[PDB]
Amino acid sequence: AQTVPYGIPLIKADKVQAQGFKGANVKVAVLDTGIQASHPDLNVVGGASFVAGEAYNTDGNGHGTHVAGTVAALDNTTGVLGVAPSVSLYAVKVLNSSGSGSYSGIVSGIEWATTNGMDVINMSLGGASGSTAMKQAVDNAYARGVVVVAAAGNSGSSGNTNTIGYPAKYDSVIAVGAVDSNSNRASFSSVGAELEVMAPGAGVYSTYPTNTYATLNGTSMASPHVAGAAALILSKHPNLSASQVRNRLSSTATYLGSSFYYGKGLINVEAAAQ
Amino acid sequence: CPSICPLIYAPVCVEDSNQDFYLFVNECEVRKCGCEAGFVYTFVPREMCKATTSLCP
Repeated sequence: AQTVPYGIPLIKADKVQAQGFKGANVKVAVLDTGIQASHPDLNVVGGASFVAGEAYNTDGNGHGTHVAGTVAALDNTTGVLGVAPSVSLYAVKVLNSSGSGSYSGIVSGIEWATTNGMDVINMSLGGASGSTAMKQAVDNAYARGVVVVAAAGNSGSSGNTNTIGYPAKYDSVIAVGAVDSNSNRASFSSVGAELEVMAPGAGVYSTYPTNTYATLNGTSMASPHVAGAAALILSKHPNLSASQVRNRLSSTATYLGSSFYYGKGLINVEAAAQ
Repeated sequence: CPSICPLIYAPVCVEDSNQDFYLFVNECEVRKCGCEAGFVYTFVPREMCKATTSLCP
C-alpha cells in the first residue's frame, strides 16, 4: 500500500532506485523545524538543535518533517516513499515550532553540518537579505565539499525583478524553483539570474506529524527533491566532489524555457547519475 | 525578531493600519514584518487582496 508522490517518477528517482542506488552511505542534513523522528516512515540517525528548549528529534511545526519525507521517506509497504530512502538522515533544528528562525541559528546549523561530515545540506527556508556570517557559513560548507541546496523563494514574478532570496541567492548554494505535476512553473516560484534548477513544488504529498501525511506547496517542497537527487548521485558515484554533483544536476536538467523562470530546467536524476 | 521563515506557500491576506490590503506568502512573513518594522495588521478574508503577493511595506 506504499504511496509514490508524483515528484518521485517526475525527477526519475524511481529509475535510479530500480538501478539499486537509494542514497546508502550518504549523510543528508535537513536544516528546518526539526523532524518527527518517531514517524514510522522516517529514520533520523542524528542531528542537533540550535533552538532553545527544543530537542532536534521533535517537530512542533510540521514543515521539517514534510521536507525530510521528500528526501528520505522509507521504502516500506506502507506510507510514502522518498527520493533517497536509504540515506542517513540528520535533523538540524534551526527553526522554532512557529517556523521562525534567527541568522545565528541558521549559521550554527550550517556549521554543525559542515563539521559533522554531512554530504548534503537542505535549506527549505529564506529571507529577503542574507548576512556576512551566513555567506561565510555556506561558502565554508561548499568549499569543504558539501552539496548545499535551498528553496529559491515564493515571491513569484514582477516583470524583470529578481525575486530570489537568501541563502538560495549565494553562489555556493543551489537555488531551486518549483514546478507542478505537468512540469509547468508554479506562479509563486521565485525568478532571477541565480535560479539554478527546478523540482516538484506544487501539491507535494509527504510525511507530517504526528505519524501522518500532508499535501503542501512551496519551493520548500522542491528543494528536498534536489537534496535527495544529490544523495542518489553520491550513492552511485561516491568519489565525486560537491561541484561535480552540482554540475551533474544542472547539465542534465530537462529544458523547460528561459533560465530567468526555470534555471537549467527540471532535474532528471537518471540522466544526472549516468 | 526572527529573520528567517520556511518557504511554504500558504498565502494570507492582511489589512494594514493605512487600510491597504497585502497578500503575504505565509503567516511567518506577516509576523516578521510586524516584529522588525513595527507593522500593524489584521487578517481578513482572501477576497480583500489582489491574487499576487507583496513584500513587507
